[PDB]
Amino acid sequence: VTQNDGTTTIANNLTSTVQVFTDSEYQLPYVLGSAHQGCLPPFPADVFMVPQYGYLTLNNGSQAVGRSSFYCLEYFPSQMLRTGNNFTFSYTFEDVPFHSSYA
Amino acid sequence: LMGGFGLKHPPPQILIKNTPVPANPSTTFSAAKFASFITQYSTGQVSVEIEWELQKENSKRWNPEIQYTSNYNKSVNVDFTVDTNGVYSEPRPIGTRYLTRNL
Repeated sequence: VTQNDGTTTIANNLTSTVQVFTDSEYQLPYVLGSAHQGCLPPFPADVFMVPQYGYLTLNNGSQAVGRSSFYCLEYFPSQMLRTGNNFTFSYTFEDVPFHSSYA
Repeated sequence: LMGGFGLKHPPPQILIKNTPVPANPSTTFSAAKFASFITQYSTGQVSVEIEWELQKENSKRWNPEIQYTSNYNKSVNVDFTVDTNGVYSEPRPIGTRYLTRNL
């Protein structure tokens, strides 16, 4: 997307990649399960915006602690995807009890 | 609650006792029990060999961690070391919680 002084122009960039990885070994802070906005929409025709990832760490007020961990996410192996490429993974849920859907 | 490993079957009690060696009995029979014994003690060596299972860390943490270290600042006595009288002392309690892990 190019802003040239009067009008936004949007063009394809065919040789540009997008980095995707999964944190399948649980060594990033887990921000899911905190009831945040930005999930998939309820209705299949809606287009959603991917939320920005962020984590909190230890604090002493607004300052930092020596045990505060910083996580670079380009220090993980990620799959780079141009147009034509795709991403896929599978996951098996552990043995969880049935949710009691009765009164 | 004092910390440690709760064991239904812990390492068993190892009980030790000098066998009573009597002094010279009277040359006539006495049905009373012996109150006179040869004064003696025992000594020896004792070995305990425990195998411990470890759990290695898999943190993707970028910044360095808090670790237990000795200080390089000079002193009259090195920590965890005998003094000039040969008396071993431990200067501080060392806990075991120095690495970090996310919730």
